[PDB]
Amino acid sequence: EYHGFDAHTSENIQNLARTFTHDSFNDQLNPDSENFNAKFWVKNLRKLFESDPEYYKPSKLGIGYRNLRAYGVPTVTNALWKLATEGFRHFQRYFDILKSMDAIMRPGELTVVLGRPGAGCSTLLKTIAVNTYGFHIGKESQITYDGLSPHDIERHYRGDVIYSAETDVHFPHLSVGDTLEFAARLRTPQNRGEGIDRETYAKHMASVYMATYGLSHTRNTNVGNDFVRGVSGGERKRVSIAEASLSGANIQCWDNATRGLDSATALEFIRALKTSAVILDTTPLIAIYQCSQDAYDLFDKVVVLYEGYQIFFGKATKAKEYFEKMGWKCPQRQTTADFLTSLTNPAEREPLPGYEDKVPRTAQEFETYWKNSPEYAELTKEIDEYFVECERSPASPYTVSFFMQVRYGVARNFLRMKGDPSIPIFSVFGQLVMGLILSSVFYNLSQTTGSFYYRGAAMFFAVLFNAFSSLLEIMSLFEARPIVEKHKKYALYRPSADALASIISELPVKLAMSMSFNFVFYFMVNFRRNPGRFFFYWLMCIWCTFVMSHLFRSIGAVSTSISGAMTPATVLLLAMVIYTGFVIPTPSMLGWSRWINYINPVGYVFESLMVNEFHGREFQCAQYVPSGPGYENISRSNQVCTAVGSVPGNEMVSGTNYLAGAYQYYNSHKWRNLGITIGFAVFFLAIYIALTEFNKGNREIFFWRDLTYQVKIKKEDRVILDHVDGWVKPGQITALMGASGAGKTTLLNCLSERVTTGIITDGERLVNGHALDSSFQRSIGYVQQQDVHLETTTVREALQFSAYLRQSNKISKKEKDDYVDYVIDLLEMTDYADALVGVAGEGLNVEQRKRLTIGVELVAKPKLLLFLDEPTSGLDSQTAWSICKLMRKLADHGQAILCTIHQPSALIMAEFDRLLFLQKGGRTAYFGELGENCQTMINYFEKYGADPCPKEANPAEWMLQVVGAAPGSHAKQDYFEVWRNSSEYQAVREEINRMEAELSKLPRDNDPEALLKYAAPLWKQYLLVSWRTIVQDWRSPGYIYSKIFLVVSAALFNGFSFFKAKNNMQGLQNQMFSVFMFFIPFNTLVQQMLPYFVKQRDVYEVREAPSRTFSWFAFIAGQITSEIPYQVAVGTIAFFCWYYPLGLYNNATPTDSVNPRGVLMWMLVTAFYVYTATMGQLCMSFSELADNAANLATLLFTMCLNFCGVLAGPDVLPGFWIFMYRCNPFTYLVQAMLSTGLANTFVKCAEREYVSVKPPNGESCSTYLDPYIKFAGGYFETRNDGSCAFCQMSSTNTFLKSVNSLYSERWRNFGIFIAFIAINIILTVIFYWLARVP
Ligand SMILES: CCCCC/C=C/C/C=C/C/C=C/C/C=C/CCCC(=O)OC[C@H](COP(=O)(O)O[C@H]1[C@H](O)[C@H](O)[C@H](OP(=O)(O)O)[C@@H](OP(=O)(O)O)[C@@H]1O)OC(=O)CCCCCCCCCCCCCCCCC
Ligand SMILES: CC[C@H]1O[C@]2(CC[C@@H]1C)C[C@@H]1C[C@@H](C/C=C(\C)C[C@@H](C)/C=C/C=C3\CO[C@@H]4/C(=N\O)C(C)=C[C@@H](C(=O)O1)[C@]34O)O2
Repeated sequence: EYHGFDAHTSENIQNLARTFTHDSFNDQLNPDSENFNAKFWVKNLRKLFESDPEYYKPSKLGIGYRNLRAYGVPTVTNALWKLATEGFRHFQRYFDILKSMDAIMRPGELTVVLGRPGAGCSTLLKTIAVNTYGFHIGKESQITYDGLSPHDIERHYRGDVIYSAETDVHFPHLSVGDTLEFAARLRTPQNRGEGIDRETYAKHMASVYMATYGLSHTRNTNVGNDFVRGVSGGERKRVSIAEASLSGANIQCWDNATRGLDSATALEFIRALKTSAVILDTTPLIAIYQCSQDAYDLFDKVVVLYEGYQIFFGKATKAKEYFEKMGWKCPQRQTTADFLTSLTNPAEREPLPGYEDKVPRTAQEFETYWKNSPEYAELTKEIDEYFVECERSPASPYTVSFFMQVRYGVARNFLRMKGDPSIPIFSVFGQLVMGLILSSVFYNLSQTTGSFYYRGAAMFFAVLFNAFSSLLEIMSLFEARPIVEKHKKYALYRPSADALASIISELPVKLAMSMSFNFVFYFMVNFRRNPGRFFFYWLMCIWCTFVMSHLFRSIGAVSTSISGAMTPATVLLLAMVIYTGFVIPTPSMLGWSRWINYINPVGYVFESLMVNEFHGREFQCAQYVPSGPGYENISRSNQVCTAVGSVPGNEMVSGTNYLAGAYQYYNSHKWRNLGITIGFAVFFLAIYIALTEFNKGNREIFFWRDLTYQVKIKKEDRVILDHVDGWVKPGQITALMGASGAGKTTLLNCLSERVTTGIITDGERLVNGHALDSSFQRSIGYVQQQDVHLETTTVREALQFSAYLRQSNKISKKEKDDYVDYVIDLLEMTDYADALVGVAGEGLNVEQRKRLTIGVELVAKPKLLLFLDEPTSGLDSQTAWSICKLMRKLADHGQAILCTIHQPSALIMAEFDRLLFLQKGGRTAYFGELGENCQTMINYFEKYGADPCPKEANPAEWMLQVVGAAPGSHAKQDYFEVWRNSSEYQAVREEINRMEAELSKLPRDNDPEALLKYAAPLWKQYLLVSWRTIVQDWRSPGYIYSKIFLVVSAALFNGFSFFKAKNNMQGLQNQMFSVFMFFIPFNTLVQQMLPYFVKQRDVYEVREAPSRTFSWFAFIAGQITSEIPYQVAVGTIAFFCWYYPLGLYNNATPTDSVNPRGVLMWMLVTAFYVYTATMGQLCMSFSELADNAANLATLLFTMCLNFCGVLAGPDVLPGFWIFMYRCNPFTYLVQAMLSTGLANTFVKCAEREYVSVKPPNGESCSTYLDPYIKFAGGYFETRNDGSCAFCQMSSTNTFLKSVNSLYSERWRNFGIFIAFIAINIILTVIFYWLARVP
């Protein structure tokens, strides 16, 4: 709790000053002397120890204006159309949002803007803080900032005026001390100063400001977010205030900073603002709606708006009186702020007796009265004097140079990495493990020509493993964007400085990754062993990773989520991967494709690495074309190697010749490519910095008796509820009230059987005098506090779903629909019945969402109770009053309601019928009728001895004060003892006994349908959930279109890079790697898909799981079935976009089997596109976060791809890894695909693959080579030289057999893949049961 600038804070500041004066070395300012006052010390410290520069930085600002006037101006099947319309709107009236006003705010005054939502307070505070982005300002207006101008403030005085409204953006894993010290050190001036180190001064600044705002205790504690634990809810707002004050802000504007915050938290926040205004001369503006009287007693000035009209402005204490002079009536026990706010509501409010004709009803009449009043005349006189006085009388807003900003950014980034080493450790160790595994695949490559291909493959993947190694770093960019924006607004540092700091801070991680991967890969794979070759390889890999890191940062500087950046960048990254130079060697490159390789930053890296390895090297020949049983005694001059650069009669193959023939790489480009890659890195770094700088912007009565409830905590059991008894009757509302530690929520959850812990010892809950049965949990509705709804379901659809799945199965659909309509009418939801729920920003209000939740829990027809968990909490005064009226209407119709109420207003409290009050230890203190204006309750606490309640006061707070639960109060008597020793308790016990003895004889109603766990059969639940998920996926905003575009673009690029392809010895390998690259969109698809699984899982587990709507099996089966249709359609599109451009059907013409092979390939592609979804869901079933599931799925996919039989077959793989070659799901898909697409067709060798053979003297190639052609496949062509050209392949079956793919085993492989899909589904279900189902 915060008490302001109390004596304790003064003593703490005294101790801090005493500590600091020793390092540093009027009667005040002496820590060791008497009568020293902390306020004067803090005030003078800023002006004295900060020195005086030659600029005109002001220490206080006040704002005055005279005539301020401000004016202004789905289903995917239609989305594209809408976009087109939007485009037309981009191809090519005048209403005042804020009418004329007059105001003046001076330093040291806390000002509050009041008004109902939509009045225009947010726009006024945006205008004051110079944030007019979305509306214009009238030319007649005149705004003066203590003599400056709005343009002057915006241009080179920013940071003096700040505007933060609702959500605080802090680094969750940075401690409060570090968070404040960062700003303190970034704001201190480096221009000399005093004989004190700057770091010491920043530390003293941070300590003093922590002490001032009561945060000294919360040092070295993570600030945290709504997810990460830390400073709970109110110390974070004070941290934000302290940080804003440290940055020199002099006019701080807040809009509903205390939104969804209880009265105590808002009161302490406003207290912190008041001390900020008092100690440090400041002009804070606050826009609040639910403000307590104690909080309102702190405000210095109030301005009240009526639809942006500013009916009144002036001293807060004189506000009510003025309006009471107007002719309005203020009901007693009503806070002044609520009275002022409701005076603008025609439905509420009422005039004084005899004033029914003099008060105004229109905002225009309100302005007329305001202007005619003498208060407006005095205000105008003051404004004129202020403007006359102001008229009579820094290059950049930042304080430290660019180098200092980037240095501090680097330090903060290191602190963040220390506070969360997850991503760096994961990246480093993933690189290490992947390098180890991949090297195990390529272990100890031979020195003969037979290793050529493998060597190339290695130097390809190494490049890839350096290109994408730094993909995860961009995640940090998505976490620091809001904070960087805020600090730019605060005028602390530029986004460019933060970008450079982020680049510099990740160098250690990049070095660790590069070392851990390369030092193992380059050496366990038998590459060139010379030191110079290794060092050149390492240098090129370093530059490749820098280039790709800068490219990834550039892509992620204009994106908000990993999937959002991944979807459009997937095509680009796949294009760079394909055109590296290995999948499609330059000789095989098509006409339209070469320009892609010319501008590829990775092609040059690959060329340099291959040139470095192969140039100036001789490889021993492995195979000679003429060989076998008939050529066991043939001369070496009549033979020739089978490589590309082979020369007849030579026993060795030159690396230079092979490189110049197969890949067309030359040694002249070894060092030039390094310069090209350096240029690419610099270019991408410049683009990234520019982007991050510029591109930014009933009949049964339920009663409990002797309910005792205890829970074991750390081997110790403490009773949370001690002998709590009561009842709930139809037609009455009972309010469950208590302190924070009174455990009223525990009582509510124990009564409703929604608490999974503890044991009830002496309790007894009964209905109509009978013990509880198995039908209880289905006869009580539970309206949770938080509203968890699907964003893609209309109100009517949600109500219909609940009614269908929760009402009796013997009731026809017509009755269910009619009851849904009746509930919609009763809750006054008919105006927006067919409106998407959407998100909080766009969609339904908080009131509408709460009404929808009550309706959802009402259409189930609960016949016993409606437990409401804090309905009037986190809501405005008027919205809370409306919801209370709705609850009263429900209770009128014949309902029984029990609700827990937290910090209510007097008017709200007067609406309830009965009250159950609990004090520490769950001890009942009162249980009885509230009476009129809570009078009866008061009598109970007044006739037993206590301080009489004031005539004007809130009885809700009076109760807490009386029982000692309020902060700063004395009980003076244990009220449990008097309650147990009262006549009221005896009456309650007698009533409970009478009810138990009487109602137990009533004839109960028996029906087995009510005893079932679920009201609908399993198949119906499965169907309904599957349909809901399908509709949600369809209606998501750009989810199906993103998938379609990604898959279509990737498939088209992969199928047209390999346009109709010659079946030469190299073309077959190119097509095999085309099949291999066809699987790359797996990661992007999983990343896109997982969040929409998270949404449904959250909605189910938070609300639908305990409500017993549908079982876990129905949920998981629906999730599994929802993705099959979309995946099948996308797979069909992908197959049509890839199979035909590749021209594979030509291979089927010779054997006449065109249709079967095309059909089988379509099945295989669709099966892969279903398997990707099944595997993503399997990896997501047991995991908690979407990022972890996506990363695990990517790891498993990479492992499956490594041992899929393309990089190295079973005969090359180590015996240890064969277990992964057989259990792979892709080792069969790839075999089936290759077999279907390539089998049973001829092969024609390219001009560069023909191998020259010189027959022995006196022989022709026919006679000399037919025995070999018979022994092994191939063909030969005569030449006009005496030699002849031999091609080692005559049919594609030879290549397929080499890859270990057979034509007769395609259907078996398809069946095995289907079996793997089934295993994935089964494991998904089982793991979801094991991990998530309680
Ligand atoms: C913030 C970013 C941080 C990034 C990190 C910063 C890194 C900055 C480093 C700067 C250092 C730059 C050094 C470059 C100067 C090279 C001067 C000689 C160039 C040369 O000498 O290169 C041809 C010969 C052999 O190459 P080669 O196979 O082609 O054989 C040739 C023959 O030797 C002969 O000399 C004829 O050459 P020329 O006719 O003159 O062209 C021809 O003869 P033939 O082949 O025709 O028979 C052939 O080219 O290189 C060889 O020995 C081995 C290959 C170079 C060996 C140096 C490797 C240096 C690694 C740098 C450090 C890496 C660590 C990375 C980070 C560390 C910690 C984080
Ligand atoms: C989660 C595991 C590790 O994952 C990354 C970053 C670091 C982690 C520890 C990143 C992966 C590649 C991976 C290391 C390299 C390989 C496994 C080699 C190769 C088989 C993988 C290529 C992957 C891709 C090619 O390019 C695709 C793409 N668009 O085409 C996008 C948007 C992302 C790529 C990707 O996400 O690659 C991609 O899926 O290192």
